[PDB]
Amino acid sequence: TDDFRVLQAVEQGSRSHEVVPTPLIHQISGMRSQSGTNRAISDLAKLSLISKMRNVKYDGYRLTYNGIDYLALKTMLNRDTVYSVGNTIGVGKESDIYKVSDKNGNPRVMKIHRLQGANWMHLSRLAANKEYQFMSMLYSKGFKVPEPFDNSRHIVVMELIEGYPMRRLRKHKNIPKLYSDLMCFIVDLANSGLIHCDFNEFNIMIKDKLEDENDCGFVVIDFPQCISIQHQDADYYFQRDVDCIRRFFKKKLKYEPKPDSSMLDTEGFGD
Amino acid sequence: RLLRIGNYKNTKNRIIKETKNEAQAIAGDRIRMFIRFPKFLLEKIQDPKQLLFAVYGLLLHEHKNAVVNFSLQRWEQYDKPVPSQEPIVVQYGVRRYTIQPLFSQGSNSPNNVHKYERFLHPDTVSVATCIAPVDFTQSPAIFFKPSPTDAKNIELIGHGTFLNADHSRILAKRAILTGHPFRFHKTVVTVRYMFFR
RNA sequence: AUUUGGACAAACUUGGUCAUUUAGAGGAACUAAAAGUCGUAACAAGGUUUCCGUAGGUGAACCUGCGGAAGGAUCAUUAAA
RNA sequence: UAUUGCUCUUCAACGAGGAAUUCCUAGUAAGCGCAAGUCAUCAGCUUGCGUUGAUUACGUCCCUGCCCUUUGUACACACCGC
RNA sequence: GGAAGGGCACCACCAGGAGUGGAGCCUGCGGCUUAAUUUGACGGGGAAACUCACCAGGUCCAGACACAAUAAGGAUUGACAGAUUGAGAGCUCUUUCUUGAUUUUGUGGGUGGUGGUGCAUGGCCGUUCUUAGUUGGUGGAGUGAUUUGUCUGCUU
RNA sequence: GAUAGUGGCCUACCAUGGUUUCAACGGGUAACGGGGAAUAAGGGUUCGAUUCCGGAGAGGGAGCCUGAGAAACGGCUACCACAUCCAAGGAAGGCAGCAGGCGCGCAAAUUACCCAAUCCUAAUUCAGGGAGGUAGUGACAAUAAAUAACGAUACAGGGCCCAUUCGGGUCUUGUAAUUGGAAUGAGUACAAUGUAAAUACCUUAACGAGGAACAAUUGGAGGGCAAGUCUGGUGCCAGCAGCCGC
Repeated sequence: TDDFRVLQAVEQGSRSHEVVPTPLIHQISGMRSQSGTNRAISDLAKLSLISKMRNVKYDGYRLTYNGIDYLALKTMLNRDTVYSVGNTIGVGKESDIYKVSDKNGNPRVMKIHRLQGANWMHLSRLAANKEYQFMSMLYSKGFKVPEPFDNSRHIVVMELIEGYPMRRLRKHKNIPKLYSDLMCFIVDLANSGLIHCDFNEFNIMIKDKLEDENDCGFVVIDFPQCISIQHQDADYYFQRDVDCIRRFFKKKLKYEPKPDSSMLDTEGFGD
Repeated sequence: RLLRIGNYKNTKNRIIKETKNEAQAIAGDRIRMFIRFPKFLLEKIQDPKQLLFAVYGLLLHEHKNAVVNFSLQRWEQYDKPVPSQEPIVVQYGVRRYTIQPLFSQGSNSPNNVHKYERFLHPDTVSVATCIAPVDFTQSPAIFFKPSPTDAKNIELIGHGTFLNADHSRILAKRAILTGHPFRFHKTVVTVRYMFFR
């Protein structure tokens, strides 16, 4: 409790100034002697959790990406989250995705964000908060999407979903209803006011419950591509979504549309 | 099955206040006292002008056990060792009880967790932690070891004080597992003879 | 021995006043090498010419009238040498 | 758990490929093979060689950064609400 | 000082070219698994033996000198063939016998430092800042600290 | 009038004066005044209950007898406050004198000896004197100054001149709980001196040290400020404490 509290205090000793000198980490902690502060900073620096910037007549301490997530783990110790860390499935551009587990033993997904001194951390924070709010907007509207657990300042911990992408999915039996689904869902996107331009094969994720009841769903992860309908180029974005669905269903599922697909002028009488 | 008094000093002073409230006959009086006294102990009733026969009053629940803590400093020129397991008779208050006390170090713990020593520490003051009935006066204590070999039937180990009726003061034995770092690929080191399985 | 009247005048009582030693009893407030709770702790940050007098409303704070001070960073541009 | 080479047969995903990513101005790119070291056997490993041989710049600091400087400065550490 | 200005670069952008990430497979890392998947961040780390640094086992050879015993009718060390011997190789005792104090056992300061990590000294393969603007000698003026050199301009 | 005696000292009758920023009057004092004490180049600052002089008081007030002299406390009377004995009727009391006790507090000595000094009192050379002197207790201060001094050896040096080398002596160190012969008081004590009697001092027969114990302590060793670049433990009572602190 206590060491994590003092590490939270020097976390709160970051939102005061720029690159923090040694005596501010001495005094913001407010600890007893030279021992705790100096040996803690040395434990940080040897684990690369802190770095020394010595700009003339001026010692200072430079926090890298390492010595933050513990506090996030402490922030997630508060919010009942992950206990065990590490299984690499997917190293993305603006996040690194890991498979983790709680005290309860259910596996979850840990997207750490790495987008120094304040701005790498803070822009990872803005990215995590923005994606968490977009996930909140999608789940509040009712879109079938993974359920968010938390957004530990810059690391998003969410659920794991049993799905595999459509590139390894040959076909299903109810192909025209799947086409009506992947038309009406982009219709629902235009009724939300947004167009997800990367509506590709690798986006769409299908969970598979049974083979008799047919009670399943979908997962759509296109977050840095959703564009409002008011922008300059949304017409052929919508048409690229529709036509990628149609060209995939012609190439893979060998299905041509008997009803005509919706245009942007069709969906202008929507939202 | 121990009597757990929360704070010794305040409850002690309050029970002293209760006793001064309940002083039925004050100092300076003469009393015909009738004490409950069995038949078989009449054989030690001695001539009272020939043997000293004092009568000392007690307080509330000084008869009930607690985990009580005594101070102890070693007697001077007493270089003989004594473990935390020998029976040793303790004079506190007026009562001289045979006690097997746990020898601990009284250095202040925030969680009230202390070490267990095997023997008495030869240099500084230790604490005797033991299941024993309580004192309410913080009396001087004197520790000894009954021996008919000496002139007196007493070998003085030291002296001390009834410190506390504290049950949160708990003890722990350390065991160290030791090995020699034989060969140095300086960071990743092969250490030899610590564990065997 | 006793006794009249005087001045000297110790003291005593009665009140009323301050100045206190107290005891008790009534209340109020300050603290924790005390321990747990919610409020803004585990929360965001924000204001930033600075003051002086006076008046007002205030709120966790502080602002607005009237008049002074600089204890505030004079460039250029007319002439001179 | 086939070093590898040869013969016949079995003939899968894969209908020019997403978010994103790399290198590059003339014999250069690209395509191609060969030779030399790894070599007891084989390369999809590395290096040199030669054959065929484009498009398009010859501009820019707009992105990416890298520096080089100029100096408005340290509030030389001030008040607070907290 | 989170001022602005130039380079000047296809590890930057525009004109494009070949592309990767799309399919299968080769190959390097991480993860899992194990008894081991040896170990680093191409390691000349190409690969059944070796290389092997890792596992399952089976084994030799330890240990100097001193020092108390033990003796050539025997301490023992070796050339052996058979009983061996489990997967292989060792190992023990029956002779044919060399035996010859090399003794054997158990110890005492440490030979062994082919057990090593630290202190100094000298010094070195890849080096690299492959110093593309700076230094100091003074001057002077300023208690110190400092000014100039190290600049208005123009130019490479 | 009263007094020893002037004097509002008091009384009768008259006036309406007297003091004051040059500080009256009131208030405070952990204020007896002075000779003096401590400390400084000078000038000053602060103490003076306390050995000499003067004042005042004898639990608090008051009043008085005697006498040249007292508003006297080791004289009286009354009140107030304490307090003693008692056969309950009565009767005695003042240590801010010398000793001594309680209380109080950081804080302060013996219920000893003596009039031999120095003086004083009386009817007086003689008697008397806790005035005073003497001794005890006494680290209040102050003066003087034991806890060692010489040799020889070696060994290690250094220096002086002769060194060509040895060695020829002059010193001075260091050690060696190595050795030698000396000196003497602390202490004990015949005696004598001392003194009223003693104790002590000054003398002195006879003892009295290698002194591995006739054993010198108190505070320090970052800087101020002389002294550690030393070792161990600590580093859960510890970077700590006139100041700064690492």
